[PDB]
Amino acid sequence: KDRYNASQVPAEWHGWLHFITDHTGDELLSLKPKRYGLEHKENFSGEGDAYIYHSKGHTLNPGQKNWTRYQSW
Amino acid sequence: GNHTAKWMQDRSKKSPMELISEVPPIKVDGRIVACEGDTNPALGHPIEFICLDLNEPAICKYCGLRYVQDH
Amino acid sequence: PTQILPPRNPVGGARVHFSNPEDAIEVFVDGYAVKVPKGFTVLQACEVAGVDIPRFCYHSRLSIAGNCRMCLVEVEKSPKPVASCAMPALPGMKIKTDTPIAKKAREGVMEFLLMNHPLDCPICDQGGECDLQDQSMAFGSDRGRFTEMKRSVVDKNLGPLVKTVMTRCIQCTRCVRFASEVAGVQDLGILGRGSGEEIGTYVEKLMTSELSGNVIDICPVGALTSKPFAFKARNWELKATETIDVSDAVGSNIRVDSRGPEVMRIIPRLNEDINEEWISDKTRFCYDGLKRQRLSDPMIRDSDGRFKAVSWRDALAVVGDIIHQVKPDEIVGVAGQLSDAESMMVLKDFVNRMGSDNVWCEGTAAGVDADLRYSYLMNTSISGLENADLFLLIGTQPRVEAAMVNARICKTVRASNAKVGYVGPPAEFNYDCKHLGTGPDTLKEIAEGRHPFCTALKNAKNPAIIVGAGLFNRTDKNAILSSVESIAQANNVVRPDWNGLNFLLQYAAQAAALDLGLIQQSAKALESAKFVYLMGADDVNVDKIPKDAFVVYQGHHGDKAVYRANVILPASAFTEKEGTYENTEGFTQQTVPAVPTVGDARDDWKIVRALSEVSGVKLPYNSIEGVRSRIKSVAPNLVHTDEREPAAFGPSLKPECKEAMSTTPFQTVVENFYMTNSITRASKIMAQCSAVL
Amino acid sequence: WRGSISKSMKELRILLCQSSPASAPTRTFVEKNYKDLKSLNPKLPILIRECSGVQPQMWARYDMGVERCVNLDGLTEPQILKALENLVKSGA
Amino acid sequence: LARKGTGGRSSVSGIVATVFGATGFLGRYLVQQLAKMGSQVLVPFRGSEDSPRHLKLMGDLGQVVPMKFDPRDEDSIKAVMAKANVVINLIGREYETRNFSFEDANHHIAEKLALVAKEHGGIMRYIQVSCLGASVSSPSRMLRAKAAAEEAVLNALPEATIMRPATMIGTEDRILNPWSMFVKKYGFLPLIGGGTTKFQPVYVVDVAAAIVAALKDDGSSMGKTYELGGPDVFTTHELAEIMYDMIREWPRYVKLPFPIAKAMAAPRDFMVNKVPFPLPSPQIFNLDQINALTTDTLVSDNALKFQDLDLVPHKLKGYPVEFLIQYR
Amino acid sequence: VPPNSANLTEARRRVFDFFRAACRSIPTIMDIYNLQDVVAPSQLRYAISAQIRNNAHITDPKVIDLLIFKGMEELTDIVDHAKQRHHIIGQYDFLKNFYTSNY
Amino acid sequence: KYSWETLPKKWVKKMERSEHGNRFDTNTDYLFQLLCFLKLHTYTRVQVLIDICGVDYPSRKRRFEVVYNLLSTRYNSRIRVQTSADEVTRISSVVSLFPSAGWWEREVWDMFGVSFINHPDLRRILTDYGFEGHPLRKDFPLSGYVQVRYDDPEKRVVSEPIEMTQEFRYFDFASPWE
Amino acid sequence: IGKVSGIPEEHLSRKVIIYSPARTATQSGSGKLGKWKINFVSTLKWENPLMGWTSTGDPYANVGDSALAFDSEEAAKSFAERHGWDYKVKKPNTPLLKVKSYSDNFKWKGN
Ligand SMILES: NC(=O)C1=CN([C@@H]2O[C@H](COP(=O)(O)OP(=O)(O)OC[C@H]3O[C@@H](n4cnc5c(N)ncnc54)[C@H](OP(=O)(O)O)[C@@H]3O)[C@@H](O)[C@H]2O)C=CC1
Ligand code: SF4
Ligand code: SF4
Ligand code: FES
Ligand SMILES: [Zn+2]
Repeated sequence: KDRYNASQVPAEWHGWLHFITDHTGDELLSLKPKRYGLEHKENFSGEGDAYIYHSKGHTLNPGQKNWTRYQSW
Repeated sequence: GNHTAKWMQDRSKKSPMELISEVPPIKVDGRIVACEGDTNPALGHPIEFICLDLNEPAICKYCGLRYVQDH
Repeated sequence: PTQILPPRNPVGGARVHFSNPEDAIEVFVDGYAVKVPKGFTVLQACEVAGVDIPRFCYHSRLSIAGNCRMCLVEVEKSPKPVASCAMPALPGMKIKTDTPIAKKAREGVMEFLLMNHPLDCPICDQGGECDLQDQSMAFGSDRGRFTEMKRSVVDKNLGPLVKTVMTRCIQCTRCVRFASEVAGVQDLGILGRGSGEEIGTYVEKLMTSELSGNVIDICPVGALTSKPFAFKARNWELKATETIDVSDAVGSNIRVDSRGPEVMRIIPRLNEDINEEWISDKTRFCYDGLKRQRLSDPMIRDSDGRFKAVSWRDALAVVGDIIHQVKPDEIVGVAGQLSDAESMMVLKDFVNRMGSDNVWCEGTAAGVDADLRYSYLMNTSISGLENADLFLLIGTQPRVEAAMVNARICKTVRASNAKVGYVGPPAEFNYDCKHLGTGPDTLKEIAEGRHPFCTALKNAKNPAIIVGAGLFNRTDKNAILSSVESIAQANNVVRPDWNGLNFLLQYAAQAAALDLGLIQQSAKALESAKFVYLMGADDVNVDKIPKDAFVVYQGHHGDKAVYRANVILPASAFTEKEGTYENTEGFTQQTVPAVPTVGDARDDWKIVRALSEVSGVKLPYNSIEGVRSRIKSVAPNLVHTDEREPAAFGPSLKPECKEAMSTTPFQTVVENFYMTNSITRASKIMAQCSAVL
Repeated sequence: WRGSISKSMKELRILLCQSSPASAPTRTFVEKNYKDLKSLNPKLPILIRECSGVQPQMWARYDMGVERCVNLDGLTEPQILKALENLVKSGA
Repeated sequence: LARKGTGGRSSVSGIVATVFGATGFLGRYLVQQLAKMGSQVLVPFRGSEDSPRHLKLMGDLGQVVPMKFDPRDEDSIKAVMAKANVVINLIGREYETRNFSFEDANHHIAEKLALVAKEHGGIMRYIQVSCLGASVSSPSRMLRAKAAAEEAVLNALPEATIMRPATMIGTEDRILNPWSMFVKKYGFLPLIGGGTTKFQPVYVVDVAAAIVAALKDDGSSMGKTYELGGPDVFTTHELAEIMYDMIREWPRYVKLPFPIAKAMAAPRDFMVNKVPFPLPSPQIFNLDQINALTTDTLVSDNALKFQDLDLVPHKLKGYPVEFLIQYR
Repeated sequence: VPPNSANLTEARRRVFDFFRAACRSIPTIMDIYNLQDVVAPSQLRYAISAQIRNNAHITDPKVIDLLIFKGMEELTDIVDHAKQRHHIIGQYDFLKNFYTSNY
Repeated sequence: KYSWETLPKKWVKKMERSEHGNRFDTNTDYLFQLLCFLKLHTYTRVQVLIDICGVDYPSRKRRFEVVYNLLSTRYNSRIRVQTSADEVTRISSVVSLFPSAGWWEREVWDMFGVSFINHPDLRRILTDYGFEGHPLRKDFPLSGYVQVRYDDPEKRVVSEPIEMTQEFRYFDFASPWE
Repeated sequence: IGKVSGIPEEHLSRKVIIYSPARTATQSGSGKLGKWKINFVSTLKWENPLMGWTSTGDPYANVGDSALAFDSEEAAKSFAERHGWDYKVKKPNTPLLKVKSYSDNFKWKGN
């Protein structure tokens, strides 16, 4: 009731709730893929690092990759 | 893997390469298979006809699924 | 009514070669007369008329085939659409390339080709650059009626170069002809009949032949694709530069297809005078070198033994100080085999004004005769070898070194039945080689007319005698060359209109070096010498340089010279710079910079000129055009780019001779051909091509 | 014909040109002189270089990398040889 | 360093800096130099996330990464200096705050960043920024602390450059912007000590250009305490003469003897006493800034000046003071 | 304005016209953008003359017409407060390059 | 077409088309005179300058091609008078005939650089104020020369430095066989 | 016409190469030949360190290839000389249509 925001509605229901479909999330839950299915993430935008998303060079991302195509000697 | 270590930094969810190398190869009858995709020929990849003359499983390039002759 | 018809020039600016202006056959291509020489197929009689007839298996360099019927133009009075590729133009023939029968024939065939063909276009490496896709999207029908089980074919293992997906392959037979004829190895085959036709080696047999990576450009379909360029890029991303190549001294033309800062794919490009449309597998797959083990920061040696990536000011300062505190005659300027003309000119002008004359290219051994330019050129053009009647490859193993010279030799052995003689070490040749002898003794046997092949060399109208610069290393180089020129004068080889005497080289810089007079006077240089200045030379024997020599390796990769180098100076590669190169036939190409230099590297000539100004010697020029003017001063041959400058001086000026050594037969100059230079040695593709032997 | 070239100069570069109307005296000079010159100086880099239109010059590298340029724009064979003699003399 | 670019704003300079005092008047010019010559900047901020917002621009998409850190808590300073090779230190205060004392904000931090950078072996250049004339036995406790900071950053970490900028002028500065908005007390300017002070201000852009110039330099400028003085050795009264040229006002100065000022700044010096209320940051009358104002030691001696950075400062008339036009 | 430059003479005449215009307009330039203290009228005249002389080797009349038009555009956008002022104040060997880049 | 019979032959000088909209590729000198015709004429009444499309052909000698469209609200027809003027050829302006040509010609000069004769207020309309260079040419790179603008210590000001961005990726889709 | 063109000064001392792009060796089709293109070398392309993509700094990065293609070396040279570039025209290497026929595959090797 506090700290709510949009995008907390999982994908099983985000269809039924925007009127795109007529399948309640209790019906699309038999269609979510078991092998690669992932739970929702609430869009942690700004709520601290390691919750926010980071590219692979941001220097905040653990494991900042180097893009230099040439492999130095 | 190493290729999959370039785009995935999670390293806790199984790498797609393993997710496809752990699915068993699909037995079939003839010498050519379809592998239209998942099940629906319109929600899968362009149909890729695979040859099963060899003994080892012949992977479908688009989906990674593997087919064997099953004689 | 005073119309303005289009010019109707040939299809690609194709020079039409009349054998004589009398036999010009006049045929009508869509009611527009064109004069084609006698013997032109209808397809060529249309390519003279600007009409581009869709062809799948007809390659101009390769033989003519009917393995598919994509051309099928309708000539006037034939009952069926004639395949344009094989129908010879008869005088008066009326070719209608766009009549409804021709277009229906083209649509018919492009439906058959796309019938058993798999939908691999998204996963096909040649998806954008595809003859099948671009002929279906231009001449083939918009829809396909075949809704059944396409045939599929397993993927043959053709080595670590050609990734093979024979299901895509349309069995046009172009590659099985290329390997039999141009590559001359005869490994590929059209096994089976019917739709079950499968192209490839019947037994698992890696395409051991070099020059067999060009089958991918030969292939009109993705099937045969570069395995090194596995999927890394697409036909549209690649920005193309019309660079040249520096691996081997043939100086083959090239397109460095780069995506951003790295070289994704190195593909050939038409240059009929050096490499028609083919490049050696040393050049196609050396691009992987340019991104591995690159030197990117100037590292000097600390007080321990490991390097320290100092800036350019500090490295140039230390090198300048150490040349100031050394005797002048102890400076040597070994220049790498990949160095361009400019940086070799700057190296010469630097180590000269420093009071030394010990600059020389990496490959040229002691006492080379770089005075007369015929003495280190392929006087007969690399195209000229097509008119040769008999070849005498003196050592030279041209399949290994200068692979496109051997491609021309094989093409001109197949087309005109020339016979070659081989006096060298036992080697494997694409064509019939007729090995004569192993050592120089059989060279005397020919010089004295006492050989069963001297009678051949005499009678031949246009003979050629290729003498590889790999035998300049031998101590009796003057004796060998004197016997060579004796064979020339005896068999009328070098005559005013043929000049069949030609020496090929194995290092790209070697021709430009010997042109700028970069001659190693003798030994006692590189020994008792204390400022060895390797300019990208890795094949220089670092066991010769004295332990106290302050080697300064201005390379770009470093294999063994870098470990000895008391200070490194990272230079640019051959794609990152713009260097004027000279191939063996004297043609003077000029690379065009494709990718940015890696790290803090600089141009070869920039590094040498900056080292000059840091080390006090004021050197006149300060730009690339300035040093090209200096080249015009020292050797104007290397300024008239893209123009071969023949040497107008025969061997009748070489003073005299000596005795040739009986022992020490001709030695294999290039052992690998897959690790001949630094770019090729640090590559991840050339290494692992060792399995291809 | 000079003999003392290998001990005075460092190299001699003759920029004759292949088939120009001019620079033909330079070609005649080389054709008639180079055999004997090199047989007399078996190690000097007497550089002969061709072109398409470059004026026929005769360069010369002395000890410390200096360079005299003698233009054989119209000099005949003995004139060219006298120019080379002056070049050899101006280095020793 | 490992520079792969042409100019900046998308180039790389191998300088992944952590400008500790970036969310400050000197910091915004230094961060803009470091991130307009194309180099990463790990701006660490102390409190409100709105502090370094004006620094998310002036750097191209991660060239400026504002990070949160507590000044007294390490293992967070080590996290800010995790991926870094340059560490500039602009953390300094001219006024004692009830929570952070003069040493705990000028000396006991610079020493702490010095130590936690020493530990994080890899900080190639560590610049330490302290006021000019910050030598021990200086009256202002801010300068004694800033001198101890230099002595502890050089000891605990040698080859660490030390800029000594004198009072820096520029937009949003602490030297001219308090005088204006006090000229808004009807032209009444209270130049303290009678303007006998001799101090050499400097356009903050040029202090930043020097702080970056000791980064782009070679191995030199390491352990060498520069003195970023500037041109035109001024006096407080004379500098005020130039303000009134920009802001259209009539010079109406007054002289204040130092006892009168130190008595007028006797309040706001009970900072450690008035616990349940923070005081409003003494702008013009600062007992410590006044102790510094007394002795005119704020002049560049024979120590290293801008000349030893191939750099010449801008003047203090014209544009380098044209931020005053917004007061007309 | 029609290109009466059927010859270099008319073009040069209108070059001098534009030069007189810019010179006689320098007062408003110095006023609107406040350069009467940083720059001297001699220096602004110097800069305008160095502009008109930097592009003096134009044997083409129409190119001179177009150059004068670009100059009149620049002036008219400087006279009025169309462009700012921090550019007007700005509008008014091999080794040292080698050390920086490769180009 | 009636318009070609009455029109003086010299005015339709170079070209004339007969589909996809008819055009009279005329000469720059006879242009505003040709635009005077087709308007204020009883059987050809256009009155409406729809558009003035600068078109840049770099491989021509007269680079640009100022394509004047023209609608004829009376006879319900549309004619496209064209011209050809290179970078330094002032072309006649038709703002006097169709006053809508004012802004269209300002845009043609701004984008391309085809200055217009006796056009009052011929001033860059679209591009930035201090813009140097003409964008819709061919040789003008897409990303512009100096057209990045960022804020800086020169507060309240956005500078105009040299430009640097993710490189525009030009894709060579064009296939052989046309 | 270089100065009136608004191009900055530093990009009119550029050295270009007026080539004609050779045929893509992979596909045997001449439908992209005869389109002469100025080639502003534009080699300087680093890798923007945040993401994996590249990042040019030269304005003339793409326009050499994209949208600036003439139809003849004379027009391309006239263009690169108006704007004052230092063009070095690299001639296109064209193929010899050597006479060839089918009946040459079945040649008789005498005996
Ligand atoms: N201003 C001047 O005229 C002069 C200043 N200097 C020196 O220049 C440097 C920067 O100057 P300037 O930016 O104007 O100074 P400020 O007083 O505006 O402070 C600048 C930065 O210091 C940080 N800071 C100060 N004290 C602390 C603390 N206790 N804990 C954490 N962060 C702190 C601020 O964080 P936050 O913003 O969150 O408070 C801000 O990021 C300082 O060393 C200063 O003494 C040199 C010459 C004179
Ligand atoms: S060759 Fe490849 S890209 Fe071309 S049509 Fe066949 S599958 Fe598609
Ligand atoms: S593999 Fe390629 S070249 Fe060979 S027949 Fe098949 S399509 Fe033709
Ligand atoms: S290519 Fe000529 S018909 Fe097959
Ligand atoms: Zn599949």
